[PDB]
Amino acid sequence: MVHYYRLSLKSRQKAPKIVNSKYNSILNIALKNFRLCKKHKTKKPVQILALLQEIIPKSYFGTTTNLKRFYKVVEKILTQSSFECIHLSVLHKCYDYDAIPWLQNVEPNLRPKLLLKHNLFLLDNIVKPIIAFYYKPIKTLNGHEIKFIRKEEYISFESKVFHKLKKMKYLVEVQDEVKPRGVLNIIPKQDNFRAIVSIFPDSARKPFFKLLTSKIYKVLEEKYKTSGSLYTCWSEFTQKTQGQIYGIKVDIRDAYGNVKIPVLCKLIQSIPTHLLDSEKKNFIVDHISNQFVAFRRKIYKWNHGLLQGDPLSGCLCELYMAFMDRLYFSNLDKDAFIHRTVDDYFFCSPHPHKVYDFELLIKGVYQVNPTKTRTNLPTHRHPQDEIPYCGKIFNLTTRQVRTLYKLPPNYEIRHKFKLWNFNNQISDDNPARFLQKAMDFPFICNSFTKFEFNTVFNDQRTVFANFYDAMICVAYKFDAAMMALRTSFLVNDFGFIWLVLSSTVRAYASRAFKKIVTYKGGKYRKVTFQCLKSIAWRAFLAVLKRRTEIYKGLIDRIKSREKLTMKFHDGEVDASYFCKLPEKFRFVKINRKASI
Repeated sequence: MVHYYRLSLKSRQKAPKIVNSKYNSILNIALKNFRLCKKHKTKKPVQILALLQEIIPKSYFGTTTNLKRFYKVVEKILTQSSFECIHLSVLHKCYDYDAIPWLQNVEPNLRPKLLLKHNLFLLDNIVKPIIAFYYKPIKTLNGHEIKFIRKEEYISFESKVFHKLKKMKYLVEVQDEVKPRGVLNIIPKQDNFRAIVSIFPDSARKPFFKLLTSKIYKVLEEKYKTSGSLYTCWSEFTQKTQGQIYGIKVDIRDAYGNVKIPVLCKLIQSIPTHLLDSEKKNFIVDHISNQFVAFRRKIYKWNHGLLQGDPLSGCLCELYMAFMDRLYFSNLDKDAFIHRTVDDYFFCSPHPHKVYDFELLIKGVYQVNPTKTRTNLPTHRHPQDEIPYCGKIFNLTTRQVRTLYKLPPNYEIRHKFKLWNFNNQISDDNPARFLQKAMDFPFICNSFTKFEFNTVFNDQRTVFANFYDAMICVAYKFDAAMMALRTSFLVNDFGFIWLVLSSTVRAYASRAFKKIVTYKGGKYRKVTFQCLKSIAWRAFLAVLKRRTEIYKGLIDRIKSREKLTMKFHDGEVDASYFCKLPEKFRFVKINRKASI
């Protein structure tokens, strides 16, 4: 049942001194070389590819061609996404066996098994450990993007934050060890940091926290008013408002960290006895006051509110923020639009003066980031007409809502997708299953919602813009899968591709159509299946064109076989939007290349 090898450094093993009977002595050299390399200190930057080619002797591969096949794998590891694997077969298929010296004393038929066994050793014992020796893998959280940071630079950074947390008050040591219940970890954030904790695991059993936190969500949804659906809120607000809407988004700085510990305590116990009472009274209380964590052989106390990582912090923060909502947000025009999350508040009104008051009020209540604040008030130096909130872009004048796409400069789009599932592995001879699975719906879940396809507040042309943007992603995923088919599945005959592409276009056009009909409103004019199909195809062209070499025949096929021209029903449409890669998608990296 095992076709995959994982690329994660986590699978790495502690290299022995020498190999046993099972392996060829050739490996002992590479192990010596790995030891030598680590012992050597240079003021000159390390390239792993180059280093390995000194560590693993060429005689292990026999020929340049064999060596290059192995280092494609190493190059993938060096550029990996979370969860990514390759096929185990790539570690033996296509190798020049007659040219590998140490395999010459072994009959052809059982050579591939040995190479597999030996390649795996080098990968697990040398390739992965060398990377983790010089680099610290960091999950950037922007999709499955792994960033490799120089281990020396990380420790430098990690200490700078440690000495600062200590200097302030957030971290205070307590004498003895052997009572952590959690290990503190500093995570590099863009321009900043984030202090989280790992479990152990098996603290008190999570069935104990899960049924515990479940009763707390009840307390929130019973004793506090329901905020309601974001969609319903925006729908009802825009329809009753006829004048120029004004609005503000405010980002809350460290909502977890700026929790008043003593105040939340009073609340937890104050909740009705028939919901928690004595049983879990002090249980939660002391757990918030006694935040015990381990670091570098020492144990520290956390007193900066709820620590991110605790399986209860999430719900307790929600419970806390709800309380501060009643406490300090009591005025507020009830006709106004108000929506908030764990981190964000979003407030709108046709009366501009109530927006100013909200900005001033919010800053009195919470700690915010005026850098991450978005508003249309003619007061600010840079009044934004479109404010982003919960993965959507709200335009206050037009009332249109588009999906927000989060793609930094030089972001490698393949990091956004999960093509490999270790608990559901696909064999190397089944590329069609892999491509089809890749085109399944669940991944672009949040581009195919009420927000995108409604014609209540959204114009028909907005819906098309949303659908087109969504299909650009599907297409980028299709391209990422296509790259995996040639490099892991090692496909030669790509004939099956065309029908999978055609079905995908159909399927997505069909879902678009259904969603449009479901959420039909007064702004609807006429949407045909044919038109959506054309928009979908255009989005595939836009992405495909980035590799006019590899996708040459496929592009011609689309252009000669498919309807690419559509009729619009809004003279206000921007038809040019459908001609090309939208500028938010036009600069994402689609070429993999080792950088460390």
